Amino acid sequence: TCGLVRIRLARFGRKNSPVYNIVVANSRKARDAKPIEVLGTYVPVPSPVTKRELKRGVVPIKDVKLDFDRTKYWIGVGAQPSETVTKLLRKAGILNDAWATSKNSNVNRKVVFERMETLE
Amino acid sequence: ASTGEIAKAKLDEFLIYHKTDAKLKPFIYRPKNAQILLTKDIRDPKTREPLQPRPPVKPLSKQTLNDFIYSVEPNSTELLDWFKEWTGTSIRKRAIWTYISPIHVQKMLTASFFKIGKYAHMVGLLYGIEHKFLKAQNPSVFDIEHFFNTNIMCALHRNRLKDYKDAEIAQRKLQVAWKKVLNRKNNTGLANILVATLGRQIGFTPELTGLQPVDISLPDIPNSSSGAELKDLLSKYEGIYLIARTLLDIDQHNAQYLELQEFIRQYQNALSESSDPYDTHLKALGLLETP
Amino acid sequence: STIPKPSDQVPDVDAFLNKIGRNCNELKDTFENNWNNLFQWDSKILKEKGVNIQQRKYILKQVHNYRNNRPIHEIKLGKKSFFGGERKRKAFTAKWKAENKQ
Amino acid sequence: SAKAVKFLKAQRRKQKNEAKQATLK
RNA sequence: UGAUAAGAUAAUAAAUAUGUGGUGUAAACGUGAGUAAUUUUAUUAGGAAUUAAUGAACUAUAGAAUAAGCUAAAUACUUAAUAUAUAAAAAGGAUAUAUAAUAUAUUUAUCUAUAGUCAAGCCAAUAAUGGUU
RNA sequence: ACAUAUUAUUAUCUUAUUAUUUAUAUAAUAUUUUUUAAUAAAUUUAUUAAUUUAUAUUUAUUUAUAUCAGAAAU
Ligand SMILES: [K+]
Ligand SMILES: [K+]
Ligand SMILES: [K+]
Ligand SMILES: [Mg+2]
Ligand SMILES: [Mg+2]
Ligand SMILES: [Mg+2]
Ligand SMILES: [Mg+2]
Ligand SMILES: [Mg+2]
Ligand SMILES: [Mg+2]
Ligand SMILES: [Mg+2]
Ligand SMILES: [Mg+2]
Ligand SMILES: [Mg+2]
Ligand SMILES: [Mg+2]
Ligand SMILES: [Mg+2]
Repeated sequence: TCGLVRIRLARFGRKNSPVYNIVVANSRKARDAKPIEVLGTYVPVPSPVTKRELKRGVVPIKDVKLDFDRTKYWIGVGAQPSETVTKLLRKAGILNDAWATSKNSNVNRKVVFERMETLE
Repeated sequence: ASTGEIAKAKLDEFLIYHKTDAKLKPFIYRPKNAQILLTKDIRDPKTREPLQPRPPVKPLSKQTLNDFIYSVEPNSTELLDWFKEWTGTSIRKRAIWTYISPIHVQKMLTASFFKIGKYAHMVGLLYGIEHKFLKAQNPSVFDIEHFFNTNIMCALHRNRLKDYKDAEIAQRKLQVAWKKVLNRKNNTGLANILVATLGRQIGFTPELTGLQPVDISLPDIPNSSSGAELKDLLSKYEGIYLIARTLLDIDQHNAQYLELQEFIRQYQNALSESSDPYDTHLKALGLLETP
Repeated sequence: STIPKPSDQVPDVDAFLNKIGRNCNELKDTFENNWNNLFQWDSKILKEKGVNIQQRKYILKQVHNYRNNRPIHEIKLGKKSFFGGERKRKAFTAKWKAENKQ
Repeated sequence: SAKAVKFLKAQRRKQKNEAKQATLK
């Protein structure tokens, strides 16, 4: 990632139980220093599904909280997301396939579920 | 001591001057700065003693390289080593890349074949380095009166001395030679005669594009007998004397042309008192063949 | 994933272990020139077979490259300058210019 | 000295003001 | 190519970071010596001088990228040319294709301008330990 | 009393370095400038080394001021 303003994960939580803040930060500041803004949170550990749920067809869910509007503003002013944040934003539908790379380009992989925007 | 040794020192001083760094040139060659040089104590490359003042260098005479060329031993790499060092200079040093004249290449090719006996490796250094001459804004050196004619002349002697008779190798080599000419200005017209003689000798019909027919225009040295003016004039026209004598001796068809014999009469009688250039060369080719 | 097919440059596992380099030719006996073993064994199996941390990760990276038609040529690990690392270069150079050129 | 000439210039200025205070008072 | 093999040229595949270059180390990390405040901290819906032809490095848009010298050579450095009172610049490389070194195309860099983003300088008001032996 | 250590100060002494400011050079380099040899090419021109000329940029020495520090005094 390049630039002075980057969107990246700052690590919180405890040893062996990482949680992350999605933050807009100056490139030169420490990973866990108070950033410019905290856009959201990322919990990397998927929620465990029960034996019955698994056969029932439930897929484990990773939970991300994100300010969609504020994130778009920072992309608009040229903030540069990290690779992991890029994957999150492409899955959220904020970023598109123009931000994909040659190593992760899923040009030929079947879609089992299409991105669905709902209200809850 | 010898003319060759003295010439080489002059030629090596000229190169060292022009290869010296521009910032350091005023302090190593202007004698008024000898004490400024000492104080600075610049260390000679190769971790040698600090550099010492040198005598100022003045423009070198083109005759200096002609003396060195004809001093090289009968079987030596000295001419081939000097040329490789001289033409390895940067193309930004104009003095080095403009000293070489069409006469020098003719005298480097005629000496190599008849005296030094390393013609093949002298025609490869010239063919290999022709591109650098073009980048160094000195293409004239590769002309038809000094480069092409001399080459075809040495071919008309090697093809005989060695008996080469292939009609494919000859044509391919002749085509390359013409392709290596950058200043195509046929004046004497001897080139067409030389090319035709090669074809008869090796049984092929020459055909080169741009070698338009030119009538003979041999320069006639006057009957007036001067000193250094006629010694230079003869040496000036020495190359075309080696080409006229060669043309007649190799093939008797060239005897038809009477212009060739007039020049022989004029050039030979001009200083018949001295030795013969053509004969002197022929002897050495035999003295080199025997080895 | 799936088993790629042997090529002409990389006919067998031994050729694969020689092209990647990094002293990976010393594992030719672990794989036994079995093409499928190279493309089925994951890190857990390689760790049980005595492959050290650095080599097994390197092999798995080159196995993924081969599976995706990407070059597997050896890329060398970085090395410090001849005159030493930046933090010790001034001292080293000073002691190397007083013992070589004086 | 330059520092001894600056000191005296300032000393005279301070003494003129101390006198000025007495003339004003 | 070189009439005998020393070299040159091009293509291909490797090597070199003990040669010249570029970028990176004003950060982060550690510590609490100094520092009682013309300087440091904290606070305010504070302020002007009414803060640079500063972009540091990304975003959007537009344009440009010229000639010599110096070094072995260059995206090194130097001097010039032309570009918002006007001032002030630059750089090529890789890969293809067509030509006879040049041109396009792709890709990655260089410079300038405008705005944004990030980020700077300065000032005020209020508060910040003990001793007047 | 005092012998010590530490720090600060200066109308004092010495002072690295640097900044600024003086004067000087038959100082160096580039260009200009006046001539002069040597050399080279061509049949005047170029180059190099000198001299004259101003200009810019440096260098050496030098004048003055400030300055790390040390000395002395307090
Ligand atoms: K610590
Ligand atoms: K402290
Ligand atoms: K380009
Ligand atoms: Mg990058
Ligand atoms: Mg290097
Ligand atoms: Mg710091
Ligand atoms: Mg250019
Ligand atoms: Mg250039
Ligand atoms: Mg540059
Ligand atoms: Mg400039
Ligand atoms: Mg301008
Ligand atoms: Mg008391
Ligand atoms: Mg002083
Ligand atoms: Mg002091």
